[PDB]
Amino acid sequence: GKMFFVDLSRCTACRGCQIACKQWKNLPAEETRNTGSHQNPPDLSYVTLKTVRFTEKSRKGPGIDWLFFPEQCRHCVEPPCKGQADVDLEGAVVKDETTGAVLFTELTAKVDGESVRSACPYDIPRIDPVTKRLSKCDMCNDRVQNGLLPACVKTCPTGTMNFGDEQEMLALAEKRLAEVKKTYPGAVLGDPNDVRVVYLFTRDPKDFYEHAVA
Amino acid sequence: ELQKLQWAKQTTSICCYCAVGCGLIVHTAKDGQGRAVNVEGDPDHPINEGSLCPKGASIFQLGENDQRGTQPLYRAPFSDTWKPVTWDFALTEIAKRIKKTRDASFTEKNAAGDLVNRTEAIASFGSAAMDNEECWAYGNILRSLGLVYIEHQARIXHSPTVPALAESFGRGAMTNHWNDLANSDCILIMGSNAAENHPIAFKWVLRAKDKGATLIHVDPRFTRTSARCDVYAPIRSGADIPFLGGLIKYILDNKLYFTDYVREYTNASLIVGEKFSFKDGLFSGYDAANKKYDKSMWAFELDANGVPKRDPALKHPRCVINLLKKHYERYNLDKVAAITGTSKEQLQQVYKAYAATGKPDKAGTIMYAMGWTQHSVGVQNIRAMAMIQLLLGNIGVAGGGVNALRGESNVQGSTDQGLLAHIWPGYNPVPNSKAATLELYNAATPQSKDPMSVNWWQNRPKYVASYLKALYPDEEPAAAYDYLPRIDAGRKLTDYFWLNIFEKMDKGEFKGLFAWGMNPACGGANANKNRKAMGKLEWLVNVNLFENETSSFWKGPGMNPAEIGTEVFFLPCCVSIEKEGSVANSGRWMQWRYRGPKPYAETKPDGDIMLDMFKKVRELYAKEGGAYPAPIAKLNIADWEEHNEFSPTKVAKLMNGYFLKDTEVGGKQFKKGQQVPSFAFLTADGSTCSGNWLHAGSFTDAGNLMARRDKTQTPEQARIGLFPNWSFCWPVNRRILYNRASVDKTGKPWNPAKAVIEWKDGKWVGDVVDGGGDPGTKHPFIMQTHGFGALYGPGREEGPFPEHYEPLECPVSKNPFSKQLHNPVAFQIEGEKKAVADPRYPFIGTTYRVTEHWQTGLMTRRCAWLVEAEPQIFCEISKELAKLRGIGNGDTVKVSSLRGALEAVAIVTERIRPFKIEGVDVHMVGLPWHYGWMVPKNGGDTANLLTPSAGDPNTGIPETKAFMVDVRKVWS
Ligand SMILES: Nc1nc2c(c(=O)[nH]1)N[C@H]1C(S)=C(S)[C@@H](COP(=O)(O)OP(=O)(O)OC[C@H]3O[C@@H](n4cnc5c(=O)[nH]c(N)nc54)[C@H](O)[C@@H]3O)O[C@H]1N2
Ligand SMILES: Nc1nc2c(c(=O)[nH]1)N[C@H]1C(S)=C(S)[C@@H](COP(=O)(O)OP(=O)(O)OC[C@H]3O[C@@H](n4cnc5c(=O)[nH]c(N)nc54)[C@H](O)[C@@H]3O)O[C@H]1N2
Ligand code: SF4
Ligand code: SF4
Ligand code: SF4
Ligand code: SF4
Ligand SMILES: [Cl-]
Ligand SMILES: [Cl-]
Ligand SMILES: [S]
Ligand SMILES: [W+6]
Repeated sequence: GKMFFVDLSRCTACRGCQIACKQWKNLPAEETRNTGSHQNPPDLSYVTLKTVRFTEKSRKGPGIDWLFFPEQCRHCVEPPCKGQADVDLEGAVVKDETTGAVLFTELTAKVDGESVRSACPYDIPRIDPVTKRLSKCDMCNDRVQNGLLPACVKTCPTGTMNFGDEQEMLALAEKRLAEVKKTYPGAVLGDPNDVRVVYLFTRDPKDFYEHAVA
Repeated sequence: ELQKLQWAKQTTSICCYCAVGCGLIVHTAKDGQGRAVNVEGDPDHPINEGSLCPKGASIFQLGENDQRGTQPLYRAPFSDTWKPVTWDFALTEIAKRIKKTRDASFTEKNAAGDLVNRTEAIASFGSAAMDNEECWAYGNILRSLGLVYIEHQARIXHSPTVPALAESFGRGAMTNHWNDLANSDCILIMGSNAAENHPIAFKWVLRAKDKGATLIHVDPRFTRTSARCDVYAPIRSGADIPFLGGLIKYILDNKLYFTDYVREYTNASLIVGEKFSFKDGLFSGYDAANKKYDKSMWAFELDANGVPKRDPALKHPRCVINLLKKHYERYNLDKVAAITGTSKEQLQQVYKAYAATGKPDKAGTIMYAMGWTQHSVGVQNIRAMAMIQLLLGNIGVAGGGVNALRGESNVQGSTDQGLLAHIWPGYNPVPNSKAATLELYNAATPQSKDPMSVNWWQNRPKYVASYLKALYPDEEPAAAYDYLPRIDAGRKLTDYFWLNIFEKMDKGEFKGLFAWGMNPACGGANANKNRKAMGKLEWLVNVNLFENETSSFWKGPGMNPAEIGTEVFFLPCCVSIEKEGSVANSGRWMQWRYRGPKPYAETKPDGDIMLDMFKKVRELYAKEGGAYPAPIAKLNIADWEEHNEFSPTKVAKLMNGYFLKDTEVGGKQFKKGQQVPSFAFLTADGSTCSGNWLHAGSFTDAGNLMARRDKTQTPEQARIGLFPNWSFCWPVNRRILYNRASVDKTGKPWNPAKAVIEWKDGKWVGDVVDGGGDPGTKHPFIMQTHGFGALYGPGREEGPFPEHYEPLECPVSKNPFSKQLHNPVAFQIEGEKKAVADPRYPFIGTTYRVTEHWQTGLMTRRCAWLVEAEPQIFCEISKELAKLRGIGNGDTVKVSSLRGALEAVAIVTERIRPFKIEGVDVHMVGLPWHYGWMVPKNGGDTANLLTPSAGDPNTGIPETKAFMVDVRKVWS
């Protein structure tokens, strides 16, 4: 199946990926306000499948460590969300075994959405308060079936986003981790044997986001 | 097949936002017959390779936008409502207003008795957002109507770059191009936030770093750029010259300069006259009563042949390089640290890393933009970095140059087409009142008697004659010369520019304004003055995509529509993906783009709006007669249209030029109607037309070279990423300017692994050579009178070397460099109050951008995905200032200056720290200028309520990057 390798050592927080996800799906915008941060929307929601999270950490001397995290579903190799949805109604969460995508259907409206979110160790699923349907990143599975890159991977200007076959992408992830560790000694890959969205964090993943890793 | 893209036609386009020039793929429903359904990146484009930042990625939302104008609107005097009107009503009535105003204001002769043939009661602003063919046609319409007050974005953007780099190198443009950044060994980003404002540039920046480059960001703020650089150093707003002069001192003291490059290719050896001096912050020739320098005091000592004297031994005390060492000896690390706030340790670190590029086989580049230009010393900031690059041999080389990052998609092109008061297309000066004949106009061009000096501007008579033939093909150039308006020779040039246009408007001296693709109610410094001044117009024509703060200034904050007599016409134009034409990116790449969907609703491309309006003026003159109609009636507009609409293709071919008669030139035979193959084949005798000599070579008998999408490259070209067969760059496809400076006297590259040009088997291989001639036969800066990179540049209004002056509103009333506090010839308006070490306005104010919004936000405040990301005006402050003022993160604050005030959301961050200036912490307040009162709800208004209408004496750019403010918590 497929895999993303996300080299966060290259990310400029341009939010090209955040906008591209919405343009490809023609998703609506949220009502947002500035509460003292560039981050917005503040969280994933039913209409926001990817948001870039901004975290500032103090460093000695001028400047800071500014940590950017373009969050999305990790397309788990064995997704707990599906195990939980299947308790209430099969067919709410299905797999594409060719691409590796984990896919929510409109039958999510008939499962316990809060339980499905609770089952996700990455706190990814989001429920529509009106329909009770669940949404998240769907790996741009139809683009991928048609031999294209996911919208957020194609759009990325910096080579942060990478996509391809799992063997090539895990080899790339390990090669890049070894290089980036020359500058960022606490660099780590996120849950690389469990997920299909493999982040290279430049420091403790929890500094990027509370649910960055399981 | 993807359902979304079924039965949709694919076309290519170029991003309508920044001057990176990223490629797009547009899908249009019903095989081209419906609306856009998808816009994303062009995977084949050599600059972006399919990538798009959030602005390019949201073009679909801009184009398919229910808030867009649908048809013309009309606001009667004293009305509080728009009335929808027809195009025919709108343009018939606009023609009446233009003609009434022109017939009443037209001046044949000025008070001195000199011919000027000008209309002083109409001004025009705009626009770098229009296609190149539209910009060229627009400027020609305005000049045929007799206008001189013709300005656009460039004035308030990169205006100081042009004289700064032309003084230094001979041309004003960005010297290299985006792909070339990946060749650099050391990238200094300073006065630029490129990861936010040129995002796809960071593809190439990070590729440089992958290949071992050091990335350095010097900025008052820690930004999204800073996060990805190896070295981040703070600098106080307005303290660039201390930093840069300190690096000049460092390079000279440590002998880190490229000796042979400096001796041969710079003016280091030229001898400056005895009349040159500098004391206590003033150069020789200062006239205190008139606040002006006599620049004749700064002249070179000339030999008996009238060529500047040279001492190749670099020993004469009046050699440029010895006067340079003497000037910068004051810029020691302790004084530079004390005025910049930058630690001595970080100065040494940056200086060591950057000055290491003075090695012949190493290349350093500078990426700068508004952090340097938007100052009262903008020209001198840029001059200092140009001088550094010359000392280090970085000009003309791959991975080097001065990458002056242009802003709008076509601000390079709109400048090239002369939408500024002082220039015709192709940088031929607008005539002044003393140039009574075409002979007198041409006699002003400097000549050289140095046989190694190409002095290419000696070809100007060919370009002015070919331009006059493009406009008035039935007339001899000498006769057509009398049709075009002239500026008064007696006046400061800045009297004709943006800030003085608004001052005149506030005094009631303008009847009409075209706000053509600009939002001056938000984008102009001191926006309260602008908003009040527009109510003194009789009429305003606003051409734009949406209703906005300029169209609707009469119902803005504090305004009473019932007291405001201005008649307003709002004319809705097309978005970029709805028309065809070219845009010239920051590397001078002129890229052709195609229509996807038809124009939305009843919107029109600018070319049709301006052509239809002009034809209605011509028809009204035929009906009535009026003031000197010839320039209007005779203008060649037949060549601008096909099938009764504006023709991008025909206008582009006219800009390139064609032969009006069979001609022999350069011993080649040409036929009537053939395209001119390059500017080398233009003539002064009326045989050739060319709307813009820089375009001669863009659209030849071979076809539209701007439309080339060929990534074929020779091995030498691919090694450095020239892509010479991808689109076309002026001049004649020279991708890296000044590239003769990249080789020794035998034509061998300084840096063979990154050769730009190389003399191989009797020819220059690689880039197009910038100036023909065998190796060692010519000075490498062919557009300079004398041929050299100018370390000493005596044409600038405040002197031949940069010198630190504080911003006109500043936190200190001391200057450690000299007694002289402020730029002694600065552009300023008497009566306008300035906060100089005023405890009522104790904080540095500066304004800047975020990745997700564009310009005044007129476009992006309408795009819900971009508003979602950045919904409101914010105020960035340090933790230390937040503590001093009792401001919490997210609190509402009021920022105030002598000129206005506004509310914003506080962003309290360690990304900003105090600047320790002579031992005293100085706090800054940062604001984005992307917000305005019309939209969105709770978005906030323009930071330009706060900024000063004062700035650079060379170009009149306002000091929007360094002024003074207060901030206070709001309890609401
Ligand atoms: N996202 C985005 N991109 C854009 C635009 C946009 O609106 N949005 N506009 C386009 C246009 S028209 C232009 S001209 C370019 C401009 O691009 P930039 O020049 O990058 O734009 P700014 O953010 O205004 O200013 C750059 C930096 O100058 C710093 N600065 C402030 N004062 C000083 C000072 O005195 N010295 C120095 N050294 N730095 C200082 C600021 O903190 C800021 O980070 O961007 C273009 N691209
Ligand atoms: N405080 C402060 N002020 C600044 C700056 C700053 O850094 N700080 N930046 C300065 C700079 S560098 C610049 S360039 C100026 C920009 O100032 P303006 O040009 O006034 O800004 P906008 O109008 O927002 O942006 C350009 C306009 O182009 C219009 N447009 C887009 N496509 C078309 C088209 O096809 N035709 C027409 N007719 N219009 C079209 C858009 O709708 C938009 O209104 O602001 C300057 N002002
Ligand atoms: S597009 Fe790439 S660089 Fe920009 S925020 Fe997303 S992952 Fe980071
Ligand atoms: S893979 Fe597709 S659905 Fe997922 S974040 Fe990227 S653009 Fe959105
Ligand atoms: S990240 Fe969560 S929602 Fe996505 S596949 Fe894994 S368990 Fe399911
Ligand atoms: S705004 Fe500039 S960097 Fe972003 S997509 Fe457009 S041209 Fe490229
Ligand atoms: Cl899904
Ligand atoms: Cl109305
Ligand atoms: S610009
Ligand atoms: W600009």
